Amino acid sequence: GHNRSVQEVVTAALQEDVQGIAISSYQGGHVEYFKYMIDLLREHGGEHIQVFGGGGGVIVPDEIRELQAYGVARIYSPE
Amino acid sequence: AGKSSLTDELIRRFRLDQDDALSIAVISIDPSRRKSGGALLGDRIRMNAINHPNIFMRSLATREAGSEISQALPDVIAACKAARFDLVIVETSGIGQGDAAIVPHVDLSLYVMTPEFGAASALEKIDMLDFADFVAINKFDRKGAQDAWRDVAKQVQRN
Amino acid sequence: RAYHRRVVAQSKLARERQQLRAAHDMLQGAGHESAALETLASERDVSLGAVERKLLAMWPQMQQAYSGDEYVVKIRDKEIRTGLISTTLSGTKIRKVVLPRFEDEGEILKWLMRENVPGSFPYTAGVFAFKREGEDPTRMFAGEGDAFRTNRRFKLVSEGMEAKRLSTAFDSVTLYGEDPHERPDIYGKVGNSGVSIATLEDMKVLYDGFDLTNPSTSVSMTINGPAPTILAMFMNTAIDQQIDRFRADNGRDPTADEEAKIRAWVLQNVRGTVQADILKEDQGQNTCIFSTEFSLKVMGDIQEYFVHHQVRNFYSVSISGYHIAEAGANPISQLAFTLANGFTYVEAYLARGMHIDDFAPNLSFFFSNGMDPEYSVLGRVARRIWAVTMRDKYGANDRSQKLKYHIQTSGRSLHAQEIDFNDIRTTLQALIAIYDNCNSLHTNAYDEAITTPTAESVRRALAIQLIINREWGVAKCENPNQGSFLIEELTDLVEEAVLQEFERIAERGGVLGAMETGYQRGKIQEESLYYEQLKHDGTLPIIGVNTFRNPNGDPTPQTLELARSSEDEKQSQLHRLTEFHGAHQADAEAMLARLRQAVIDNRNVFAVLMDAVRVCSLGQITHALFEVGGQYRRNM
Amino acid sequence: RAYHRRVVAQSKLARERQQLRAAHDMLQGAGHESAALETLASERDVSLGAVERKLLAMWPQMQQAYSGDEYVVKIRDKEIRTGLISTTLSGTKIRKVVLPRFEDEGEILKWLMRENVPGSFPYTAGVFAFKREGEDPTRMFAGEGDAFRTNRRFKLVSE
Amino acid sequence: ISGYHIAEAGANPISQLAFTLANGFTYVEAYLARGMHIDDFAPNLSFFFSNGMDPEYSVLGRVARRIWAVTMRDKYGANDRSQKLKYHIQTSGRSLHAQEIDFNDIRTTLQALIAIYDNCNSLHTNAYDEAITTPTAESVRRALAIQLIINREWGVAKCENPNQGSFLIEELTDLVEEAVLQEFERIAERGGVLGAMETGYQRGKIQEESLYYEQLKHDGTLPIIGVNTFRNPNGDPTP
Ligand SMILES: Nc1nc2c(ncn2[C@@H]2O[C@H](COP(=O)(O)OP(=O)(O)O)[C@@H](O)[C@H]2O)c(=O)[nH]1
Repeated sequence: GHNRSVQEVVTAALQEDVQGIAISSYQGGHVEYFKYMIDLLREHGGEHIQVFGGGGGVIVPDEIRELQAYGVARIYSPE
Repeated sequence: AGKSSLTDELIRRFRLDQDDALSIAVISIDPSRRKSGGALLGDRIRMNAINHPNIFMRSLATREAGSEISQALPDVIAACKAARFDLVIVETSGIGQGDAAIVPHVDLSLYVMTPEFGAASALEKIDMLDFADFVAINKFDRKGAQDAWRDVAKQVQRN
Repeated sequence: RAYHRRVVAQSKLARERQQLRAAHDMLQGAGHESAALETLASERDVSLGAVERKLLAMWPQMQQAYSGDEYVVKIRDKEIRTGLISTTLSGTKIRKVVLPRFEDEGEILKWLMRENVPGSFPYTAGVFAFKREGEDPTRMFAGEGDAFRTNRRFKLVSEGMEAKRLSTAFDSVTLYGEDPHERPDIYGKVGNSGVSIATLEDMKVLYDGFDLTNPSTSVSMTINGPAPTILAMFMNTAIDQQIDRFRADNGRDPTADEEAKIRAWVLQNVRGTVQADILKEDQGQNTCIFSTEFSLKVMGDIQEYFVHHQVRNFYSVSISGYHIAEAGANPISQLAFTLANGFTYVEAYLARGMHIDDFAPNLSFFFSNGMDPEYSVLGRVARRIWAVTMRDKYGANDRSQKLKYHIQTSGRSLHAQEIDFNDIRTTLQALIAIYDNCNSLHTNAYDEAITTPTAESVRRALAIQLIINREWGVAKCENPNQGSFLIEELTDLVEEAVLQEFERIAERGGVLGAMETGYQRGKIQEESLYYEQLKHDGTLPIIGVNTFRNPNGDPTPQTLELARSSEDEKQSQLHRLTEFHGAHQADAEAMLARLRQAVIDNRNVFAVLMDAVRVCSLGQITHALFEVGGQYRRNM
Repeated sequence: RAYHRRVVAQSKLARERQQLRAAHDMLQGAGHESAALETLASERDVSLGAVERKLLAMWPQMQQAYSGDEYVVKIRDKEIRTGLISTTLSGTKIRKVVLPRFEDEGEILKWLMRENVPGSFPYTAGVFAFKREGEDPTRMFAGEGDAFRTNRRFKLVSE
Repeated sequence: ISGYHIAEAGANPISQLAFTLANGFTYVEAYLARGMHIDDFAPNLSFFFSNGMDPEYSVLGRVARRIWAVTMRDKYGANDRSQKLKYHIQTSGRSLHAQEIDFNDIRTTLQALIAIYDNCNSLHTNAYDEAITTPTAESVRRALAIQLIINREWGVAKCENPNQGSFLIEELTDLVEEAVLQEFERIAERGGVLGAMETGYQRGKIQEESLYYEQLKHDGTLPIIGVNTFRNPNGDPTP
């Protein structure tokens, strides 16, 4: 479901030892959220999990590309 | 079905009464779509009452067309037991009316039957009557609840 | 339907009455006397109702009442006089109210039963007897970020003015009521687009130095989730300031008895309003943090305490429907759903062992008018359907029977594309709202709370309202009653449609049943999709979007928003929470346990809150409510 | 002023006519029948105007004239049909023209003598029978300077 | 038969209607006295007058319909097609003031709507300079679209007959009719319309009422939005 806690999300993922995390964040301000997700993931050696995002056209190509280089595989554009 | 909800209330009662002095390990089991081969393990969309490190939750699929379970159900139950946790809670997916596969590998089986069943005396032909611990019916928003309760009690007395 | 049936029957009765009377009046000129006609007339009169008979007899007095220049009515110990005549530029004298020229009795009875003069039963054409004079009580809204800057702005705008009316918009974190912490996720979006508060201390410091005891002042804050908790905060602050006042004037700890007397007096005298609602949020986003029934029961308990402590001036109930139309709901659907929600609240309050006559006049409604013709009569129906329900079904006070509403423009109609046309077409919206005896008019921009810091536009936003109410000529009238057919015809049709929709809602298995089944969400989604389909197709044209575009194109040069907050402010607020937390570590546990006991034992949760808020964190309160199971689950 | 005075007189006369009619109608149910009332009705009808009497007799035809969705009228050698129903987003059906819901003939007579539907005697509410459709003839006014410049502008505009 | 400039000078509404109809009837009688039959010219006369801010304009056209119609039936017995009267309505630029001209665009909408509700034969939405002495520009788009806005999309525009549901219409109609007839009586007693044109009775009446209006204007007892108050403290550069 939606509006779920970041700590809860990561802890539940470690509980189920899942392969990927899917997030749709069209509200904006996703930079700190995704950075926290990445740091928390790398905090406990769960790098095998894959990250993909979708937020519409909020992210400019340079910003989303920088976040991608930080470690998230992709963010799916609407257009 | 009947999972989660009653489990939610039970978990809240446990935490509120014992001050989270017990470590609960819960495993859910879900069916698999035979056609596309996929599945939808959507039962942790329910109660957020697993937010405690002392309490663990895990979801699994049937993986099988014949039974409701995987080939290692008792083995994974024992694996959950071996962690010296307080209690094991296991969900049991869904089949038609002839399944009792979980009993031979469980000590306590809490059974629940849906209110929307009507069937004035078809519970008799329903198999799982004298194979459980305690009856359970939800959704008393509809009428005839007293009548259904009385008939269930009478059938339990007979069996 | 029974009310209308009685109307038709007694109308036929009155037609028969005047028929026989004028019949004998003509016949007496013939000389031949057949007295059976008089017997039939007496029989007809006896079969007639009584109250309606008095109303019918009142007619010549009604005519002689409004014939003169000034209306006089001596009531209780006072006598209220007011002029009723105005002068045009050409010397033509205009009456503020115009009376029927009819003489046939049946029409008179029918019109008096359906459309009286305003200020009378059944209040079809407006509650107040006459329009209030000028000097609109337009609240000025401003709130964002910390308490210090907000108080600075409040002092900035409220300076040198007597009638003060402030509006508060908190931040989302407050609305969700989650305790802020080190996590940048919650720390990031905090403080922007609202005022963030955490404790009773910060709430008090927000409203520092402003006389909450001033009778001619109003404060209105918009939040629904934590509506109970913050309420106690407000109440406590309502105490605190005034007590400290005498602390400055007396310099000693007040006695317990005089303390209680002061609390009672200030509670009797304090004023405010919290635009709180439960049904709309649950229907609109599912972003509730609590169970619907849980919140409704809490609200009922709070109302119980308020009625028990007997405050007759402050209300916190706001039956609004703005977001429903904001998604794009159909007008009739919107009106029906709002009415159903209000009546459901009425029944719920009835269920808690409180009499009707103690809360009816404190209810309100908040909804928007669009471009469809139905809006032009919408308010009419709004008055009628409520009115009858209060008379025979429960028989509350006449003052309780009256219904008041709030009307706000609809920003969905005002699309950013070609923003200039939206301002012009908003006048069309405002005109019908004024025509319908508007009780309170807002002319707001797209964002309800100026999401971006607005500009000279507010001038324009205000100006139009003034332009209509102060100088527009026809506006000096108040009663479109005889001389515009569509009003009456659409009135009847819309009434029938809304009643049928009520029947549908009842048949779909209870209001809370529909809540569980998501009937309304699906209906709104379906109709909105149909609207957007017609929009992009143009089967219903819309000016200025699909046609008459500018060949020069629409570059639309603009900027998004300028609403930031310094990191230092956030750090300071964080350590303020830190200090207030570290102050009272032993105390909060006792209040938490007492809250557990009270909620388990079916008691007044608000009573426990009134004491806990002095010593307990808002976030700790939210987590305790979670622990008791108040969390809203995902039940889609 | 004389026209308004005639309006008043004939209105009260029509009141009298419908009065006597309904009076005899009610009298017929009691058993006693003294016929002087019918004589009064005859005298009033004789005193009643002629063209106005025809117009009043037209009233049921008027009611049917707007019952349906469209209206058709025969004139000269042809006939014309035009629709009169509109549909809202709410599905609320709206008639283009509404008629009075009165039943006592006095108000009806005054309404038919003062304000009819547009397109009828005395065209109080509007000369045209029904509103002309869209695409209004928006003229283009322009002219300044010499004849040549104006001709060039005119050629430019109407392409 | 135009009277637009009569109102442009600042005439009162009832006076404007009365003078216009007087001019029309004078032309009618002048043609009549020349041995020419009625049925050859009546449907061809046309009128041109504006609607201002006062409430009487909201019903003004109605009176113009009635007063003509009756006079054409009993007095001469022309054809019905001859009897029907056509009229033109244009926005009144006097109400619009150059100061804070941005507000004029907003306040023109009320003028437009009352004209539309009155089943106009035509509508003109025009800027200040009728000939556009300064060549007009982009703004005309706006002046057009509003008319379009009213006539193609606004639902209530599908109404054409407000006649049971607003008392003020009928009451003001009767009052305006009586006042106009009284003014007609005064004009007739003034020794013929030609005599009035000779002695300048109407010029004096118009001058007096215009001075009255300007006195009230600069006084502020009769408010006018956007001028006598609510002035911007930022000054009014208004380039
Ligand atoms: N109205 C109502 N609905 C309920 C109640 N309990 C559960 N539900 C909903 O009914 C749905 C049917 O669930 P079901 O498949 O029968 O068993 P479950 O999925 O384990 O809860 C659940 O998804 C719940 O969301 C109740 O007491 N009242």
